[PDB]
This record gives sequence, C-alpha cells and structure tokens, in this order.
Amino acid sequence: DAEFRHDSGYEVHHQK
Ligand SMILES: [Zn+2]
Repeated sequence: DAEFRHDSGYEVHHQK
C-alpha cells in the first residue's frame, strides 16, 4: 500500500 494506494483506481503514472 506504500506505493499502491490507488488500488481502487489504477492510473497511467502507476504503471509498474
Ligand atoms: Zn496512482
């Protein structure tokens, strides 16, 4: 959750 706190809304910047 440290980085992935947008699990309920994945976006482009969150590409990994
Ligand atoms: Zn994000």
